[PDB]
This record gives sequence, structure tokens and C-alpha cells, in this order.
Amino acid sequence: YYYLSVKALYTVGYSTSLVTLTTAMVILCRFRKLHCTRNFIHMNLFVSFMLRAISVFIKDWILYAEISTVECKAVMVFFHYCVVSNYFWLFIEGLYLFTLLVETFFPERRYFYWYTIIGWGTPTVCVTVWATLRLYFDDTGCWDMNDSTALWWVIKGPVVGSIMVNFVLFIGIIVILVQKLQSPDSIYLRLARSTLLLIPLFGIHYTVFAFSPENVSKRERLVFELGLGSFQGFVVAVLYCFLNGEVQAEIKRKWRSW
Amino acid sequence: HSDGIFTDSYSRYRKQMAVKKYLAAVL
Amino acid sequence: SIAQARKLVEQLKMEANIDRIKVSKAAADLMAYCEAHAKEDPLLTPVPASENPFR
Amino acid sequence: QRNEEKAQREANKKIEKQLQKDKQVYRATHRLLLLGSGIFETKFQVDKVNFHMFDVGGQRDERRKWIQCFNDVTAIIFVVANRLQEALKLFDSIWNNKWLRDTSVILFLNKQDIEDYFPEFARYTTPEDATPEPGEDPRVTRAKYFIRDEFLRISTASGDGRHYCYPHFTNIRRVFNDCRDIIQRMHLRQYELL
Amino acid sequence: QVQLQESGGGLVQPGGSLRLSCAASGFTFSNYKMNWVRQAPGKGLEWVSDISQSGASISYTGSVKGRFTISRDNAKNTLYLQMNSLKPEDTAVYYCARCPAPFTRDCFDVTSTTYAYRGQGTQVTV
Amino acid sequence: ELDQLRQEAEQLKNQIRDARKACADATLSQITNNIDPVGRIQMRTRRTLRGHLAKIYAMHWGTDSRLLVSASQDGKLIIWDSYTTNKVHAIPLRSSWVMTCAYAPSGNYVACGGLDNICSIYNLKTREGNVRVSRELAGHTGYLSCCRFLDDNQIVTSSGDTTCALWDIETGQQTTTFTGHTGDVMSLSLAPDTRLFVSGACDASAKLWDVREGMCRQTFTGHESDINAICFFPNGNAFATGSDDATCRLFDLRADQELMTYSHDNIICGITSVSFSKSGRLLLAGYDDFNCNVWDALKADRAGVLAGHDNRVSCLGVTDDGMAVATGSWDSFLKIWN
Repeated sequence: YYYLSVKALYTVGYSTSLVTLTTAMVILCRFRKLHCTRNFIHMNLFVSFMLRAISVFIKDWILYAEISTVECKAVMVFFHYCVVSNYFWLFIEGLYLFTLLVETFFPERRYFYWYTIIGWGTPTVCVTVWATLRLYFDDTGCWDMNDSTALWWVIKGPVVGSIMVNFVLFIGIIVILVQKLQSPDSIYLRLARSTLLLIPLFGIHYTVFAFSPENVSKRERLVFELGLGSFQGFVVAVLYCFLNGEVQAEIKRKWRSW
Repeated sequence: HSDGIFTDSYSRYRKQMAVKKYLAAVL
Repeated sequence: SIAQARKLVEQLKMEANIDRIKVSKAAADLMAYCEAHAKEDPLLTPVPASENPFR
Repeated sequence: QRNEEKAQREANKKIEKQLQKDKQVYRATHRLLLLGSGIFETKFQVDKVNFHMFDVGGQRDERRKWIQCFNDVTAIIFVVANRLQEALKLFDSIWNNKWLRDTSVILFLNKQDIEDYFPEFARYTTPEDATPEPGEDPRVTRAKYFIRDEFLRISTASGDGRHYCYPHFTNIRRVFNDCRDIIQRMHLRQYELL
Repeated sequence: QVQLQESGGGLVQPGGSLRLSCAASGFTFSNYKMNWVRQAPGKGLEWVSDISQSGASISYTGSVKGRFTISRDNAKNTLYLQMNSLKPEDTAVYYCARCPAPFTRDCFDVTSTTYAYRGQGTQVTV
Repeated sequence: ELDQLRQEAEQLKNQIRDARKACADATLSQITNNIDPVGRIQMRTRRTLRGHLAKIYAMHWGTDSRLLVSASQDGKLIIWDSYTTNKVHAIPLRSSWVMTCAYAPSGNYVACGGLDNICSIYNLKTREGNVRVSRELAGHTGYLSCCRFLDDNQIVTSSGDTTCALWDIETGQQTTTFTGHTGDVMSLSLAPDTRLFVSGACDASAKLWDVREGMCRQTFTGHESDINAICFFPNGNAFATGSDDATCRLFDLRADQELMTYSHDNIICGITSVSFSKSGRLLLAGYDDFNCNVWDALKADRAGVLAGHDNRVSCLGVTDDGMAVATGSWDSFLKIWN
């Protein structure tokens, strides 16, 4: 069918975005020269991606063998967490670079400590409110149906919320970046190259189908946001961990040291 | 989100193949 | 100058009267020092992890 | 002995608390080398941003050694006054120094109302994009922009984007805005996007 | 011992032509960017020319462009300065300076005679 | 008078040259060729001291081989316990640009100077228990590149105005002023008996002084560029230098000439720090590149590297007992290698 055509597509996306991000997480941790306050934002993003790929391999197995167990009710809470926490570490990372360009001077630098409270803390707030709302209003099976749209907007709310905000922060960076290009200090070629770098890191491909009803076009919404959208963790790794002049130098220098 | 829509659609699909098959045998 | 150029004369004359020994005698005392202290060099010889305080 | 090592590990604990209250004030202040009792510090503040400008006063005119100290500095403020060819040959050394290869150079040019030292000035016409401020002839504008194009011949011949020159004509507001452009271009370069 | 003993120079009529040599010793001549500086009577030192260690990367000051020509012979450890069309105000003591560190592109050779890797000078009167 | 006075000194300096050529009868390498090599000497970072905001410039071991003082561009002077990694003191400085630091042989004082031309002496063992500056030796007209304690009262300082100076801390005025260098003096090193001390400057010349008489005994000219670091052989009858020429050389006080050079074609970075092992067999040399080499000071063959700093190695020092080799770098981290 079509569903097993997507389910067998992102399990390859979530898999190649798991052997690549772990390899990316190792390089970021092993080499100590690559220990910045921005590589800690990336490390928290890389873990949120791996938490998303892991929680889906468990979710599909529990929901589909491939009975309404309480272990369902505890794996959906872990599934709606390791996914909402990924739409927030894409937003936090866009908010971090936006606070590196805007508010350049007197950087409080406690923002990074407040970012962990938002990346890993706000999902716990929005999931628990969703979880404790299912046991009181609509408790149907493993609650994988999400028929109650009022209770579904408790999860889709913060998720879509961190996509309209992570978009205006993407434009604000593009506006600021082009001013660095407009100044006299191939302009379309590198601005386009830079835009193709900020798209996987900020999750701008989620802006295409966000704020769109689920029913209007769903067969293409899932092959785009899940089929090739699950390869975002793999693209984010090879673009930002690998293929990076600062990171590539470390393997090079530690190669001649060997 | 994007995964909460596939599980909504695929779980409702498997449930539809279970009710529409059980109702097909008895009818 | 003429003043600073005269210092270069009173100094080269003072450095030219020193006693210089042959390097076959002055270099045979450097190795001969590295042969009487080779046992007390924790970097040259492997130190046991008991005496090593940086274990 | 375990007790004095506890008192020692508490002194390391009071020290590391002070090294953290100093790491915040160190990252907040931006160092600035003012090139041209062994060193004079000027502490000005623009928009609640602490700037520390360090004039090397009592140092000798041999800079190949004490200039390496100012590589982590935000920008090297370079005031220009054959006093001009000497500054072009000095800027060419500050630019092509391995240590200062990542250090931007804000550059100021004092000029008032050039052919004997530079013969290409008899063949140089001011570019049309040059905006002269009203109050002086268009001839010094041809001179103000010739020197500016003489420092940009060095600023552009080398440097793959690690450091940038910011020439000006003659305050602290221009150093403030130029320091913001220096850090912003540094953050964009770290993200490998430019 | 870094010794830069130059030659040439003397008295020539305005419009003549000299050739300042520079016999360098005590260092690997092919690693350092050589220079030429002069001290006009009554004024500080000013930079005249230079040449990179590669052999062909040359710069001059504005007042000697087209008239002077620097050239080095790494196989002989010698630095030349072919002076042509000597103006009356081009009279000075010409020093054969050397940039401090090897394999670099920056130099600090005009330093109030306190520079160590420099020559004694040759008088050029016009 | 300069007509003859400048040219006869060329003959005077020439009759010094062949006198050194009359002593050279067998190179150090030929004499040490028979000695069996040390193979490969692989040290590994035992401790990594952290907490310096800016690049470290100088460190100096204490005589007890346990404590060490490191000076950083952040303006903080920190004393560390290389054993327990703990920080003993965190002395804040007035001028942030300190290019040198010293540890008194009695552990009571530490010195530091830099672009402020002042040599501040900090009293550790005070009556109030804290640490504060005791004296500010202000007599130099250039930056301070080195500082070495002879006693708790006599400190010899190398400055960037081409002059070294012997001081008296109880008074604060120069007991002696050593002149003779033509470039800014970059490093000095006291002799094991502290009666003489060599000194390297930016004129590719190393001068052997005499602390008591205040004169210059010998002058060694073998390098080709600015001598950045100097260190006495533990015997006291030799010393090693490190210049921007990307080479290290072992001079000899009794032979007045250079004995051996430590260079390789792969290294073009200038040596920024030189030290000897306790036996004087190894010559640990820091470089502009992060890696620090280890030279067999008798065979001039390399015998190891310490490539862990990831930044230019500002300083380097072996303990008096020869246990550890603390190396400091612009990376802001001081690593102990055993």
C-alpha cells in the first residue's frame, strides 16, 4: 500500500540519520577544540534528532506488530516528547544564531542555559498537559488516533508555533546576511548557497505544509515531511559537523598527529 | 506534527481494515 | 654614532682574550654529564607508576 | 592526608567561583589596539558596551614582538597621518602577519587642505560613487579617496575573509558600528555561511 | 652572524646611473624577503624597494617607480638595486635591509637604525 | 674616527672567528655518534590545567616541583598544584598584557611583567593570608620579556629596550644594568650557580653576562633571526637557544662557539620555548605550530613530539626533579606531560 511505502521510507531516513549523527556526535565530543557554546547547541540538536529516530522505531513496533497496553500510553508520551523536543531544538538553534547577529554586544550567555530549559523543558510541559488530558477526556486505546482535535492542538500547537517563529528568524538572518553581502567589504550564488545551509538546520521545509489542514493534501504531505524530511538529521550532520572547515581541520591535524 | 499525522492516518487505516473485514464476514 | 661605535671596540677586545678550550674537550664533558645523570631522569627512563606522582 | 586536601579543594572552589565572575566581565569587554607607562588604557562605553582601547605609549618602534600580543583583540584601530608610505608599509605588515591574520583593522585617515610621493595621483580620478561632504573642494576628495584606495589595495590582495579593513575619514560611534560588523562577520564565518 | 655588506654608490651627476650591490652572508639568502631603505640627510629612514624570496614579487615607493630596479641572485646571495635617472633629491645612505623572520610576508625594517639585520649603508651623492 | 674604528673591528671580529675555528676539531655529533640513541620517547598529558580566559604566555615551576605559576593575557596570574589540579591562588593583575612570570626559589614570591614595563612582585605568604603586590620595579623603558629570581631580594629582568637589569626588591632600584644588545631582549636564563646568565635578543645574538660585575663575558652569534627562548644546560657549561629561524642551537661557554644545531626541513615554525631535562639529554622545544618536539640534545635526532595543545606553545618548563614537563599554549590550557 501507500502507508507501508512511507513507513519503509523514513525507517531508512531515521536510520541513515542515526549512524551519521552518532558519528557526528562523537567527533564533536572527541575533539576538544570543537567545544563551543554553539557546538553545544548542535550537540543538543543532534541528540534530539537521535531521540526522534529512536522513539519512532519504538512507536511503530508498539503500535503495529509488523490490545490497549499501558505501555502504549507510556510510549506515546515518549513519542510525542522526542518529536516535539526536535521541533524546539530546531527553533532554539534558529533563535541562537538570531541572538548572535541581533544583540551582538553584551551577550548575556546565560541564554544557552535558558535554551536547555526550552529545548528539553517546554516539550515536557506540553506533553504532560496532553497526556493528563487524555486520561480525563478521551482515552481510546493507545491514543494514536488523535481524533479529538482540541486535545491534538496541545501538541500541534507548540510544534506549528515553533515553525512560524523559526521562519521569521530565518528571514531575519537572511536579511542580515545579505547586508554583509551588499556591502563593498557572484553575490546571488553564495547567498543561495547559504540559504540552502540554513534550511535543514532550521527546518524550513516544515514551513511548506505548516498552517495547512491535515486533510487538504496528506499523501504528498507525508512523503515530503517524513519520506525525505526524515533525512534532515542526516543532512544536518554532514552539512554542519562534516564538510566544515573548522571540523575538517581537526581530523586533518589529528591525522598527521597519527 | 508530521509523525503524529502518519500515526493518525495509519492507525485509523488498520482499524478500518479490521472493522470493514469483520463486518464483511458476518454480512 | 661615534660613541656607541667605540663600545663595539672595547667589547670585542675584551671577548677576544678569553680562554677557549677545544670542542673535543668541551663536548666530551656534555655527554659525560648525560652518562652520570641518566639514571635520575624520569623523562629519559620510564618511571614506575608508584614513584610517578602524575599517575 | 584527607582533611587539608579538603581545605585545598575548597580554595579551588572559591577561586573557580571568582574565575566565573571574571569570565563574564572578560567576555563583555571588547579589547581595541590603538596603533599609529608602557601602555595606556582608555575605557569608553558606547550603548552600555565596555570597550577597552590600549595605546602603546612607551614601547619602541620595533613592533615585531609586542604586536603578537594583540591578536585576540577585536579590531586594531589604525590611525594614519613620507609619513603615508610608512603607514602603507606598516598596514601591509599588520595585514600579512600570521598572528594578526584573523584581526580586523579599523582604519582612520586624517586629512586637511601627495604628488611628489605618489605619481599615480596625476592619473587617478575620484570614482563617481564617492560622496563628498559639503564644505571643501573636490580636489581633496580626489586625495581622500586615493589614499583610501591605497590601503584597500593591500586589504583586498590578501585575506580570504578572516579579517576586514574599515577605512574612515576624520569618532567612537564608527568604531562601535565597525566592531559589530566584525563580530557578526565572525559568527557568520563560524557557521560557514557568508 | 648576519652580515649585510653592500657595495656600490658614490658620486654621480644628476641623470646618471648607479648599481648598488649587497653581499649578504650568515643566513640562507633564499628564505628571506630582502629590502632597500635609505636615510636622506636630515630626515629619518624611508622605504625604497623590496623583493620576495620567490624571486619575482617586487614593490617600490612612489618616487622611484620606473627609475629603480631591485633584483636578487639567490645562487650567489646578492641583492642589487639598478638605479637610473638619479634625481638630486634622491641622495641618501642606502641600506640593504632584511625582513626579520623567514617564510613570511611582513617586514619591520625601518626602525630608527635600531634594526639588527641591516647594512651599514652606502653614500649616494648626486 | 669611525673611518678606521668601524673597519678595524671587522678585523678584530675576524681574529675572533678563526680563534673559534681553531678550537673546532671534532663536531658534537661526531663525538656523540657512538652513544646509543634514546629511540622514541612518548609522553602523554597527565594533567590539563584549565580556567585561563586568555592565552597563557609564561609558566614557571616551583622548586618543590609541585606548584607552578602561569601568566595569561586575561590579566590573571594563577598558582596551580600540578598534583591535585587545584588552584592555590588566582592573583589578578593591573595590566592584562603580562608576557612573563617567575616563581621564587623559596616559593614566597611570584613576579610578572609585560607591556606595562613594570615588574610586580607578589607576596604569597602574607600576614593577612591573601596575596598582594609588594614591589613594582619601575625602571624599564620597554616591555618586560623575562623575569628570573636569584634570591627573595635579587631579581634579574629582561626587557624590550635591549637591556637586562639586576634589581633589589627591598629598595626597588636597579643594582646593575646590562647593556650590549642591539635588539629587544626576549629571554634570559640564570645559571645553576646563579653567578652568570645568558640572554637572547632580537639581534640573533646570545650574551653571557656576569651578575656581580655587570659586564658581558662572551657573545654567541650562530642563529639567523630573533632568539625567542634560551635555557642553561644543567651542567652550567652550555645553553640552548630557539629562534624564529626554525632551529635550535647548543652553544658552549667554555668553547665560545656553537656545538650543534637542532633543525629539520619539515619544521619552518620558529621555536617559542626551550628547556632541558634534568639529565640534560633531552631538549624539549615549543614551536609556532601546536606540536612541541623532543630533541636528543647529544645526537640532534628528534625523539618524540607533544602535539596536544592545538595552539602555539607560548611556554615550556621541566621540573627541578625532572618529573613533569608543564607546557603552556595560546589555547589557554597548560598540560603536564610525564
